Amino acid sequence: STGSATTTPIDSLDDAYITPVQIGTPAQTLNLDFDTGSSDLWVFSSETTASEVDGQTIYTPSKSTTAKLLSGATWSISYGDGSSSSGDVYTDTVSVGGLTVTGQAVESAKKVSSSFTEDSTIDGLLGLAFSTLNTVSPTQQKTFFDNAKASLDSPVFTADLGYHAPGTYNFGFIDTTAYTGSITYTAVSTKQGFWEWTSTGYAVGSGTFKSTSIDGIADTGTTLLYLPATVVSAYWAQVSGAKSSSSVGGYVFPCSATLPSFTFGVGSARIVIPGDYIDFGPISTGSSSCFGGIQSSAGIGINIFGDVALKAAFVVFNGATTPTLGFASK
Repeated sequence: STGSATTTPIDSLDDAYITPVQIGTPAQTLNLDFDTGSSDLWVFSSETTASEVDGQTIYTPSKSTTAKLLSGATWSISYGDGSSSSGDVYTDTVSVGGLTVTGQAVESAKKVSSSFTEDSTIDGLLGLAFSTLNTVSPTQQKTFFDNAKASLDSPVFTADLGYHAPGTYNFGFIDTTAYTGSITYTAVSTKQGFWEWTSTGYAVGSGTFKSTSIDGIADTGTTLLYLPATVVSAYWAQVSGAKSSSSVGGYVFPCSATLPSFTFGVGSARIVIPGDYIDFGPISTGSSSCFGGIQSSAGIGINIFGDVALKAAFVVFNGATTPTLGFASK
């Protein structure tokens, strides 16, 4: 089998991407944030504290003839941005782009933190990291990809995120029309549960490439590119007036600037992030200070190849017995 679904930016800045997902019988369609940095499929639901729901579409398990309470199971997750959610668990039929998994764990939120409530466009998350990170207790549950894998024509999914435009998540096949050149594959460590790999270096604009190993994760659920402070300083030093602002929480730059590109290495190959992809707009409405799309990872503990980096590439998440990542230009 295969599936193919369009993923759409939630706003004009590409702050996140939403993909329609069918849950239950008859189908209830929710727009989920596909997140290769986590491993829980959780949704706003008829069980979510009413004051914490503000415009999201909810899953109502009592209206699904295929929903079954997973007795005794609870979940609770905290993300790197400080947001969180928790609740109980159903199994139900879940379809993405024509690919169907029966018995998928659908984690129903009883509580969500304010940032989820405040984002009316995101009805939940669909985790695509390794199932070892799944938070369901006392019986850990498998991701949608893990459940689908055996049925897929090839044990892969691909992320093709758009810049200020829709893109595609495919399951089970590699669309050879969706990228240019060849796909360069690189090793993955699953030891932390992430699609963790090592970039071979970087360049800023037209500058010379610096060969240096940068371990980090391919994370579709993180908006920005988080890299070591040395790398990030080298980038922003090329932008007149750019500075790290403790009050804002990162590098800012004059909105009047034209940003240089940023290149990262994948083996001997190179992925070029155009400068415009690094502009996240005014820090507050009407400000002429703009927020940078490349930020330091120093306070995180891991480097994160988030959407800013991934949307410059066609990315293969290869879930074969030994997983690997592939990157192609597009």
